[PDB]
Amino acid sequence: PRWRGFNLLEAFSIKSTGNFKEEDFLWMAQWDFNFVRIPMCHLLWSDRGNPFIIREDFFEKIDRVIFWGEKYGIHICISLHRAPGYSVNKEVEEKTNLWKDETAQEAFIHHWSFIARRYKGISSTHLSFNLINEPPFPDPQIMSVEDHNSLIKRTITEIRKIDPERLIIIDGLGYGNIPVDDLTIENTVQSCRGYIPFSVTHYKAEWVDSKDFPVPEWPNGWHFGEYWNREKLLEHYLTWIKLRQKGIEVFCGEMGAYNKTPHDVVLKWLEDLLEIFKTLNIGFALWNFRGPFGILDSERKDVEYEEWYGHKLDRKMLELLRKY
Repeated sequence: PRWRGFNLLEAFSIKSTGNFKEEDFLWMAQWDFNFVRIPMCHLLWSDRGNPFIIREDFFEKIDRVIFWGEKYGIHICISLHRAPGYSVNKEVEEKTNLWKDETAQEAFIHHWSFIARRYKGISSTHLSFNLINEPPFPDPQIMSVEDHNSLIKRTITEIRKIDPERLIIIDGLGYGNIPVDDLTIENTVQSCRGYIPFSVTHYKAEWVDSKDFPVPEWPNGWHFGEYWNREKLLEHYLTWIKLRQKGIEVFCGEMGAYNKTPHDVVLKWLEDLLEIFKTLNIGFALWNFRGPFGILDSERKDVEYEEWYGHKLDRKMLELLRKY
């Protein structure tokens, strides 16, 4: 069934606790969602200076997430948001380049082999692996298309020597926006993104160079020099679902808008995005459940929040997600 849900960030940062909240799973299940992605920072169990370190005790926390996934009917997709030699997160600068460095790739495979072995008994109904979050545009001085595909193929091969049936999720290139043409591997799904356009979704975002973005507006939002509307969004995701002609399913592993964009603009944009995803049968995950991109505790100035067990619920946003 089409995946619909959220990312949970309790293992996202080097400062994260690793302690996920069971009530998140309870609530999203009661709202009829069925998917969570877990973007993980490998430094929570490893070392900046030695990428082969694994502190296995950390994964007792992920074991709990898998239990709650099974208890509440929520598929768990575990992802490396930071891995040896790569992350889009600037909180730590990687000293090596995963896409070129043999040692970082060995460590990458070492981590994924450890994780594959730990969860070999867990069905892909309940658990998938997203090997690496948001590879860059394939500039071959950093990462060629062939660099990426050969590494992903090698890593999948090693994972499936351990667990032959494990479902793998593969992010598009260009930070999850470009389909990967020559990765037609059995039992995989490719993952796109729903942040187009940045003037709406990343207005005043501190971790992006956003100082010159125009006032958010939708339609006619702005994204790296180009103006977007729902027909342009439709065209974009039509190129994605072309992967289905090669036997490859697609879904949108992250989407949403930050909390400095006027709510009326966010809801107009999100309505169009979700209508396109329903049209094309594309699953989705909002970047936050609780948090600035989320339906809860998003700290928007212009929302009449609903009380939700000590939290603040954006009911309009939730009901949009629930209807698509």
